[PDB]
Amino acid sequence: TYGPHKSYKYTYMPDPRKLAPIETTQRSEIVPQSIRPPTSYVPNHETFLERA
Amino acid sequence: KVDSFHANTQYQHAWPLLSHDDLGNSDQSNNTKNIMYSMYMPKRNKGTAPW
Amino acid sequence: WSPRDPSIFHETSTRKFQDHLYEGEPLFMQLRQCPWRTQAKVSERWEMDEVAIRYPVERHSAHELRFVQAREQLLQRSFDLLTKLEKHYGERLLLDRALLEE
Amino acid sequence: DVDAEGNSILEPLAVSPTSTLAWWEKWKRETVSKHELFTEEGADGTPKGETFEEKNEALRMMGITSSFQTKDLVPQPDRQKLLPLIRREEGEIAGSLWAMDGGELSYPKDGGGPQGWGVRLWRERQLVKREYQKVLDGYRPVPQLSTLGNSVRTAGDQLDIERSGAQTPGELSDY
Amino acid sequence: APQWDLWQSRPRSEDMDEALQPFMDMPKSLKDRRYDIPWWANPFGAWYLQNILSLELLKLKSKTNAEKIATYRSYMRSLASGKDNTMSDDDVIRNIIKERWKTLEFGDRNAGYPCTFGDYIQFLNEWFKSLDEEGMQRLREHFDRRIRPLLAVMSPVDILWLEALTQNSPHNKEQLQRKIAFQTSLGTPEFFDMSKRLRYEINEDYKVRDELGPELFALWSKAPERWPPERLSKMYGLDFTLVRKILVWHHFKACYDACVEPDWSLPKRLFALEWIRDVRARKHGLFYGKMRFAEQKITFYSDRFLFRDLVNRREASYANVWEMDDPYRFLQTEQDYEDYWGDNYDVYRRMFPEMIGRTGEPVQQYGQMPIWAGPHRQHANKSEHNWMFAEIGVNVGHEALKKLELDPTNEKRRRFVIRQPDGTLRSAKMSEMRAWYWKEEWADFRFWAPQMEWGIENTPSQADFRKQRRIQSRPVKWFYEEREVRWPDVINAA
Amino acid sequence: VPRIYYAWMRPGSFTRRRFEKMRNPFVDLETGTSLYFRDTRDSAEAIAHAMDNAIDLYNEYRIVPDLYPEGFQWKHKLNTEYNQWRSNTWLTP
Amino acid sequence: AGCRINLKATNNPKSPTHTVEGVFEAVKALRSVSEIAASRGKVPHSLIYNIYPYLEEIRRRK
Amino acid sequence: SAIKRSLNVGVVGMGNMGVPIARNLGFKARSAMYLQIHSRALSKAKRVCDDLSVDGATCAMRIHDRYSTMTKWCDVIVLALADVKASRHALLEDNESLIMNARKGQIIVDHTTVDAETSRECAHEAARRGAYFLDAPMSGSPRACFNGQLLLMVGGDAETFQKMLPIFHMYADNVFHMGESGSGTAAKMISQALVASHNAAAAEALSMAHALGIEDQSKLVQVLDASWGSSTMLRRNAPLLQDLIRNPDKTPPTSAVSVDRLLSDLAHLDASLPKRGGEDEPFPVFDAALRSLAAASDAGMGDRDLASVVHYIEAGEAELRNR
Amino acid sequence: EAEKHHDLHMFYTLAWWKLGEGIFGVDE
Amino acid sequence: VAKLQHNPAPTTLNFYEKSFQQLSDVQQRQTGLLIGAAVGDAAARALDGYTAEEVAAVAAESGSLQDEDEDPVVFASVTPREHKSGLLRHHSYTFYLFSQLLRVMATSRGDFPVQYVKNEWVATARAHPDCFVREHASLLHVLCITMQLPVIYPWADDSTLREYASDFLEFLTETPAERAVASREDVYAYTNSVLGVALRCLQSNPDPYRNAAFMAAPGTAHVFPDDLALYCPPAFPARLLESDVRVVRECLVVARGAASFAEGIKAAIHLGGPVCQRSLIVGALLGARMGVRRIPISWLSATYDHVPLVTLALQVAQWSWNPPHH
Amino acid sequence: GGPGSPVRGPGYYAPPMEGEHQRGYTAEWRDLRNPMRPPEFPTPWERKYRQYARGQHPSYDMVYAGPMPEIFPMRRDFRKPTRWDFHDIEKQGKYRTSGPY
Amino acid sequence: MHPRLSGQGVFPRYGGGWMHQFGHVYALQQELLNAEANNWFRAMELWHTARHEGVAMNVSHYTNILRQCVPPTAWEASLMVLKQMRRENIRPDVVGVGCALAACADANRSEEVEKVFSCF
Repeated sequence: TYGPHKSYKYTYMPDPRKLAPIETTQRSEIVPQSIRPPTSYVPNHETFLERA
Repeated sequence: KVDSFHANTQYQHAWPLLSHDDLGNSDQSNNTKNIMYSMYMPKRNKGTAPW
Repeated sequence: WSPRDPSIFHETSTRKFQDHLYEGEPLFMQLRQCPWRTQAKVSERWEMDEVAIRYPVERHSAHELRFVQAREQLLQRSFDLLTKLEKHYGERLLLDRALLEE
Repeated sequence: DVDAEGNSILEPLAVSPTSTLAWWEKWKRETVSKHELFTEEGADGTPKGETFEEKNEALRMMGITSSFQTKDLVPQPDRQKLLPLIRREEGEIAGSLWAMDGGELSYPKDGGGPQGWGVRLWRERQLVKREYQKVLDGYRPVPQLSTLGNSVRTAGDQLDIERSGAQTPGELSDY
Repeated sequence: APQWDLWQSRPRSEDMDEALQPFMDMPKSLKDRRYDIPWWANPFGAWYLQNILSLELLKLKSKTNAEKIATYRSYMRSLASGKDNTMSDDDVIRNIIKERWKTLEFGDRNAGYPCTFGDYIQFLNEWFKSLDEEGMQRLREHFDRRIRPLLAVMSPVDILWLEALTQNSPHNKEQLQRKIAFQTSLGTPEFFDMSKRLRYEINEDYKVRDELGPELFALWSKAPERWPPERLSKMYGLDFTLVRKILVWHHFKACYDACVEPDWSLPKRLFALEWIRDVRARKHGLFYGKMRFAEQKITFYSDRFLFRDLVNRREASYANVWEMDDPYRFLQTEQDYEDYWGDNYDVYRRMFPEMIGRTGEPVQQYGQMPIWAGPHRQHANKSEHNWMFAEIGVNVGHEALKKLELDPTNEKRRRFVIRQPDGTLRSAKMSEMRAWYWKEEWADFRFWAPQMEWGIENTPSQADFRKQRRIQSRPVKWFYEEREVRWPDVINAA
Repeated sequence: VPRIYYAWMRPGSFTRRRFEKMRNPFVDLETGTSLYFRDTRDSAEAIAHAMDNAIDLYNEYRIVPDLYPEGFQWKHKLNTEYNQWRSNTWLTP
Repeated sequence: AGCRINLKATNNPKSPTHTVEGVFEAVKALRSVSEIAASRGKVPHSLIYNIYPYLEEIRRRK
Repeated sequence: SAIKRSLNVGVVGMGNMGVPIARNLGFKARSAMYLQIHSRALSKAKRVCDDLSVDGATCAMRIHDRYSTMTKWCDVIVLALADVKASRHALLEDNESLIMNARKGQIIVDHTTVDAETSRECAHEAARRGAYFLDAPMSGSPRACFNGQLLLMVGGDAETFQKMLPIFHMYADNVFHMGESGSGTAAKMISQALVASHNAAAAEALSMAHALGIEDQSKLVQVLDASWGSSTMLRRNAPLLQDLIRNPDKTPPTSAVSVDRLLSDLAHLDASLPKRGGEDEPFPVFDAALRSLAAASDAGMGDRDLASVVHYIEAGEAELRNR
Repeated sequence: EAEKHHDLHMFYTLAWWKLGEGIFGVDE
Repeated sequence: VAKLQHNPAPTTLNFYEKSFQQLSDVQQRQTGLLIGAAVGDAAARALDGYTAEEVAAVAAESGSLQDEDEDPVVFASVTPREHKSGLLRHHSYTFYLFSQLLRVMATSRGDFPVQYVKNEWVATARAHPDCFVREHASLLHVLCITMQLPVIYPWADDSTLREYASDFLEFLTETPAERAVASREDVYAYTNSVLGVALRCLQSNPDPYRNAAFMAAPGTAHVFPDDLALYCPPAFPARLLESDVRVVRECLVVARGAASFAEGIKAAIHLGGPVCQRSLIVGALLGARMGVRRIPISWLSATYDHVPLVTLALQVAQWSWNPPHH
Repeated sequence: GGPGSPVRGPGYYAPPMEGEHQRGYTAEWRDLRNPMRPPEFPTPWERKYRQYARGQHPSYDMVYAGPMPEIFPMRRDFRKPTRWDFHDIEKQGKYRTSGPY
Repeated sequence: MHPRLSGQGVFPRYGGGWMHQFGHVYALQQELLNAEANNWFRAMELWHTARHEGVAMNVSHYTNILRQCVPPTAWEASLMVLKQMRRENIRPDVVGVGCALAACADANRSEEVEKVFSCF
């Protein structure tokens, strides 16, 4: 084996929480981002921007 | 090349089960040879040491 | 974030998800966003319940019935998508049209 | 070789049946159970199995005859007096006595120097010389005749030793 | 083939590391000039065939082998007595083998000598190269058992003299004979006689290992309840540590000599206390020390009551607790056994200092208060992270009151709460609750509370706020409904 | 000088003995060591003054009090023993 | 042990014999626990070690 | 019966694309492998193990220096060397080669891009020995290996492919079963030919842009990407191609995938195409890309990136003139 | 770099049979 | 020994799967009584009214099974006859009335007067008049409700448990019209004997059924198996008390003979009749006998109100050993 | 200590004190570093905790988990900015490095 | 219907005071050594429960068990208790042996009284 200690699984004895997996989840999983279509008041993005 | 250069200069192989101290003293086998080294350390620390 | 990096190994490095335990962090995963659905010419979202995971007590017959009922909705949704795509490009995409009759 | 979902999965190759591990697992499997080993427990609150008689009976029931039938045959590393002395000073002499996979070796470094074979053997020689001085001063019993020692023996005393029993130099002197 | 025993060697690859320094120093041209030859075709190999045919003789018991026995008996009867040979016919072969080993010398093959130093060195080099890791371990074991005694007793002058004998060169032997220092200091056979005692001690240690290991291994694997390591060591005279190390080494060599990965749980199981003590990780150039006491507290010899408390605790305590004892009866499933003892064992043993049958606390859930906004706001409280909240203020956060403040039986717990990324409200687990206090790094491997003495010395003896608290807990649905409550009087059934 | 220097180098300690061995690979630990911390730099002179017997780098500083001031005085045998401590360049009984 | 020497009260604090003379004088003046306990009439360990029945040995005899 | 055990998986090559595979397997094993790490240089193997251990694995690791120990320890082997000659040395030619010495049921997989006949011989002799061999050429950079995004084109028994999917999905995202016994090698051959052709096309296109007087390379790439024709090779080489054309004296950078790598890969195609009797020359544009890459290699620029073709298109044409 | 202990092997080049009387064989 | 995850296998099957490991030996049975009662009732719900021949017909009709797919009876997919609402869709009225007592006990943190739950039970009865008349003053109903009480203090003498349960039995046997009951004393005695059986079960007794027969109430030999009835001291509801005593006798026999929780529950259901009550009694006894770690985790996940009910059981189990009011 | 401080007298020695002040300073004031008994409760509930108010923790065989001290190089200050340390207010500040080791 | 006493300030220091993970142990021990208990069936069942729960039992537990068997004269239960004490090498007390002898004598098992007054 790589380590001098043929008795130890990890030669450097890392903290058992170094190896603990990190799960993850996205905000998309919780809520989506819908897009509100242009209206007659602000038909396009330039009109939106000039109104803002 | 960066990974090739960045070698393990930091960590050392762990302590075997019945290994001795860096001063050579041990418990349950080396008795009355073990020395107390709490009086060599600085009197005060500006922040609690991990121990 | 490997501890072999001398900037990550330093005691005051923030490239960690903890403190006082170890240095750095082994391989971990994080999910980014890809807000480019709308870059596509035709983007649609299909709402269907999960089918690949069996409920705690379900029996194989019901677990298969769920697949069948989801197959029906997938079939109808794909037919609608192909019709609208035919109107979009203008060509013929339901070349087979052997399944919709049944 | 099939999981719950029904697809195939990797199965580790079987270990050689002639291996000591395979024999150990097989012996644990088909041998007798633990609760059938003894019918009654020791006389005084204690489980049977301390005495060498109970130990040997249990081993026979388990299907193995002990090489150590009595307490006198098992060795005792407390009696040895020279090996501990040499071990304490410079290091283990039976390096590779606790080796595995070719690691955990306690032999001297191959680079001839202040930590190498010449110095280590010189210091072991000094310790054995100290013990031989003890033998000469009479604190310790005289050692028996050895093959290495027998290999010199004036080149003529070997014949006397061979014609006699001659286990000890005292025996040769009596001869 | 399938056997590949020592007669027909497994073919090896080229570019393999050479076992000896002169062969690390081989010129590559000469390496290439080397020819691939069987083992017996070597001059030293062929002579060893001449030597080992007697080892075949002692078993293969053929008519030809009996005839060879007769011839060797006749030759050995040159001894004047002859009766010793007669009785030793079963082992006259070893006499011839010893004499043959003695009569071996190095010179020119074409001359009267069997093989030269170069051929012997080549045979050694390639014999070593032809050894697996098991073979190399066995060779090193042989070295330990045989050469270390003689080598330790022998002087460097003696070793150089033996090197000269091996080289068998008359000119260098003559130079050494000329050298005065080489002549005088060789003859110390009385001193050399210590070599047999040294060999006997090394061999008795190896014998302890290889012969007394399997027996106590079988006993401890069969009934660790009957023969645990402490009883085993006491009744066999060996050390507690030596017995445990023998068991660990035997299991790990059984795993390594096969191609099965070892179970790393075994050192942890046999050295739980030592595993917690001595198994830290370390960094470069820091020279770590050892801590003798867990804490600074008054000794128990200073008071009669502290002395009695320690004596009672020791009697209620184990002396060596194993994976089979009562404190581990909560590992009722094999998966629990494996997960507890395999990895995160440090975590599990550190979750609580004292020894109990739980290693943790059960979790539970809380109800979410009604959101009058409704589905407009039911999406809230669902996030990507677990949100942990711990209570503070007066009456909370005191280290001295830690065990009472996170006790499930206390009306005034610290009320930790975890919101999961799916909006679920749950209580905290014992480790999460314990992470909000000061660190406490120690363990007690021998006190097991259920075996405390009782009925001899330990014989324990014995405002409306409690009523108000019971009222608080009590359900209050009756407020909406001595006019005692009765079951409904059924009307439809009349 | 480090703060743990005295614990490291206290006479008779494991670390001090290891240092003495690494400073002179073939001392006799029972008698070949030095009590003090002072680094007198006469190790070259010691090795020069120093067959196959232990070397004491502190020999010129050592004084073994001669036992046996009196007793039997055999004529046929000397008053000295083989395997006896080598004197210094100045020491006298 | 620990030792500290003040020489600023001497005529020549730079002299070499002062430190050795002072250390040896202090060691001469130092008394052992065995001698102290023998002179007082009691065991030596009772003056060094914290064992609770030693409280009886500091009281007088009654 | 057998004993519950963790399957032994070994990694042989550890080149630029070999050590990332071992790192991914070590990180994602979760104590189920007891991974083996073979290397000719035991210093190299021990370095890989030490770096992986300090970075933090989830499995035990065993270092190996010779093929016999790998054979006897491993249940599954993955081999990713540099050249087909090294692949042959390890798999068939060496005295203690794996396939020549394979145990009953053992599984061997090769990611090195080797010749179709080499894969055929490897699989045939593995089947004779009783083991199983999958030829699994891979595509993707070491960055893609670190990210776990590699293509594998596995050819072999569907049973063994299905059994080994869990190990492939630890370092390879897109895993396909192309068939059996060389199908993956054929797919990789076709992919390499296509890559060469598209790289030559992109280099010529960006040279056209420079000649016609377009300096907005990013905008050109955007137009092409949104338009009817655009290749991943063009998207990859576009910035470097412009940077290299605009200052013609600039020497190309060195990359893991190089002109010599493409040439070695396409040599197997040159060997495996049929119609030798008709001198096998039906592919003009492929021939032209081969010509330009050969000129780039002969120019001493064989170790550089595939984008170097810009400076050597005309050199290849001059060589064609010399015919 | 861990040493491979080649001095073990170098110590076998001597003619230990001359003194041990078949030292390379099984223990009697 | 950990296999390769070619699929995303879940780390833990149920929320409380790992939480049940952190319970003391006695607490495991303390919780198991309640959890197994809930699981048995939820398994029996779908076939509550089915007769023995009809459950046999269901088993025969559902004849497609894989290696260990499932037994058709435990959570049968058969369409029930009576449409219900709320919890009655998954549990019987008896368990509806059981769960309110569990909640009151959990919040009470130990023994308590019956008035804390009188009104909850009365509101349930007003809400479901048909089930109230069908199951009130029934021996099976009362005993099924009352098996809970011992978990307040697993080891208390039979006298203490019976005096404690006298109040609950009083209220559960009192008529709404104050007209009459068959035999209040006979119902109390038959309930007390089986309640002692359950107490023995979570007492880790060697032979709970035999010892509970020995200490049973006088004249209650019929509830016990004929084998153990050889030694027992001599002496409104729609169903007859003799029918209830018989039904309890078969349920207790199957509980005695059960080799495991699922097998015992399936055996209890196969008899038909008052299946919810039968399976609840068998599940309570088996959960008290063998710990909660033996309850099928998939069944615990299938039961509708497991997420509140297991929390209530955990609270009761860890509060039963130090009531604040004592 | 003055306004906000609970300390009432110097740590070890003080000027002579009289009457109730001497009684309090000598015996009755809270001494929180005492290793044998903690501060003493009022009269009716000191008696019933008398046999809980000795020593510190009943186990005198505590196996020290956690990190080992570093004896070379010896650091003077361990002060680093931390994000999730809720005990930093206490982790700061000079403290005496005197303990069992 | 509750532990006789369970909480802070009722259990010996050396055990760590009140550990809530052993409340069942403390309640079981108090019921085992309940001096007012007079149900010998309850005594046998409680001994079996303690045996399963692994709580160490002294000679006083067996003494209480035997004391509960005299008024009804369950001499056979008393003899089984003595047999178990012989098996576990727990030496009975004078009072426990006297309780066994009283049960047997009042049961008229003169043979068993003779046998018991020969072992001790």
